[PDB]
Amino acid sequence: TYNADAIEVLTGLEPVRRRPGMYTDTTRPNHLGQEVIDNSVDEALAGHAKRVDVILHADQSLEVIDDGRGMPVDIHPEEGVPAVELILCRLHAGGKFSNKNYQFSGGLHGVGISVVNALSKRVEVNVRRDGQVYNIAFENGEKVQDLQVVGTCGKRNTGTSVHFWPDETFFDSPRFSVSRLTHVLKAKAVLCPGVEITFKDEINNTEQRWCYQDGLNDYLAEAVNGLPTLPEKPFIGNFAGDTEAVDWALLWLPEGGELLTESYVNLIPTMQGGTHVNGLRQGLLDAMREFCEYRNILPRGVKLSAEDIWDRCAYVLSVKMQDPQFAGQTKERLSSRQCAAFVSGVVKDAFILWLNQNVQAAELLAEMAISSAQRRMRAA
Ligand SMILES: Nc1ncnc2c1ncn2[C@@H]1O[C@H](COP(=O)(O)OP(=O)(O)NP(=O)(O)O)[C@@H](O)[C@H]1O
Ligand SMILES: [Mg+2]
Repeated sequence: TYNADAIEVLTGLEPVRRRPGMYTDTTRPNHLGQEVIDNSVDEALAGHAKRVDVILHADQSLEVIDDGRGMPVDIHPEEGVPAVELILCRLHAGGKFSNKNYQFSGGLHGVGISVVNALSKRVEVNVRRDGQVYNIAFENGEKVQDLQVVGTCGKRNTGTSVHFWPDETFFDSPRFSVSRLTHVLKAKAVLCPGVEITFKDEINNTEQRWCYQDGLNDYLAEAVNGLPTLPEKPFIGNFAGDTEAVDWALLWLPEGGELLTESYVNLIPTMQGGTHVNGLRQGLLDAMREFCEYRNILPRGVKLSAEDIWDRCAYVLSVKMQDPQFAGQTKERLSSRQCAAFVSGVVKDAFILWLNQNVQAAELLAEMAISSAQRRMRAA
């Protein structure tokens, strides 16, 4: 039979435990770690947290500590439960559905930490607020320890600590990728100037710390250091408005070499790019086309295409949006339609102006793009 009883209604964290693939990267637990790290970074971005400490424990569990405002522990006026339980056990429950708690945040779904909870054998949360320390714990997504006061601390000492033990049953490998972890963490320090980021690995017995006042430029430069580039130092630019901002560092490696191509939205690494990256690409192409067309150095029958200025472009792109739109909980791609035009406009304007005031380096770049077009033409 196929009647009403055939329809099942999953509630709480059950959908995450039943369909893990839709909520996280099941390759390894690193992404679970990023959900937690992102939440701490959002506090730093809002200017509340000054540091985020991450610890990979010998038992392969992960602990993330921040000195932000701390997760709210008071009773929710409508749900009648401490905000903390709500945040940990309910999907689509969070403080980033508006811009009242954070102006620019990587979080927006009200799902992250609850996914960490659903896929962990155990989760311990500690909050420091009002000169008091609170504790609450879960196992397999279910609360096993009610919110309780575990002591006193300085009134000015506030923050959140999350320690979780991933359930190996949901991942290809239960081991945390160390290189991925440090790559993600260093980037946070680069993208949020002044915030101190630390990573203590107790499996391999190491400890690192990252804190950069400048950031972008050196990050790209060092990544390509020792490789011929054009121009000699990265082309950088930025624009900041109330609801949006864009920052970048880029250059080309025409003679070959490993390219660095990273894009971010509210410090969330968008590994699959998206509309913001499309904008950067289009802007660079529009400006180069203008330079070539005006200087009349474009051979008859030769038309530049995106590939001609993108193929060997190494770049780091960091965008801020009051209300981004990602294609999935993993946030690998930004699908926010208007961000393409936004980035494109800023980049084209900055690049054409830079080109016009750096004629020598510009002509070399132009030659690089044109020869690429002819190479591509002869190929077809
Ligand atoms: N370390 C923290 N400090 C202060 N508040 C926090 C912290 N972690 C979580 N919260 C809050 O709890 C809410 C729910 O977290 P979460 O379920 O991860 O949703 P999210 O922030 O929208 N992220 P995401 O689902 O990945 O887009 C957040 O929106 C914050 O209001
Ligand atoms: Mg939630």
